[PDB]
Amino acid sequence: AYQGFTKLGEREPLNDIILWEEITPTGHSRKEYAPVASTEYRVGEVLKADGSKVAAGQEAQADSVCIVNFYADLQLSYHGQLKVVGIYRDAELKDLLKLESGVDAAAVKSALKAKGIDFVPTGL
Amino acid sequence: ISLLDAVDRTSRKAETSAPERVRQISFPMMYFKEVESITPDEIQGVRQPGTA
Repeated sequence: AYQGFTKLGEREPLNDIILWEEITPTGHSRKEYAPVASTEYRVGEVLKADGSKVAAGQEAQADSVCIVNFYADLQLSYHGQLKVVGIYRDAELKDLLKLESGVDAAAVKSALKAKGIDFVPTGL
Repeated sequence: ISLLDAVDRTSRKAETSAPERVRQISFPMMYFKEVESITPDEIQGVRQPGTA
């Protein structure tokens, strides 16, 4: 190009972070959110109660972690569904968390641990 | 019966249906009684109409 390089984009993460979860018929660990406007969601980010992301300081909220790749502009999602869903109850997940900036991980994990979410150590 | 509400796929939530409703009733019924009597004083001496 006129810069010698063009990047078409990293692939968004897949929903492989779930290792164990309750398999109740109506969904035990899955909770349904509604997109905040102009907000992009990817699998692995910690979400507050009102669908928003956890920022610096407010690590205590940490309601759930997203498991879908919602696209904000067209209001649709990774699999074509109108809502964003996260894991918010007892489950075991890989610690591939996406945290904003300033949000330490120890406080976020401790808040999630009190809610039954366990993080299996992952390695690469 | 009712219409299903759409739910999203990834959040595996569903719907359920209400059970049946069974009751019981009973019925009372009317009783009718009629009494008539024949006494010879209504036959003795009386004349059959239409006959001389």
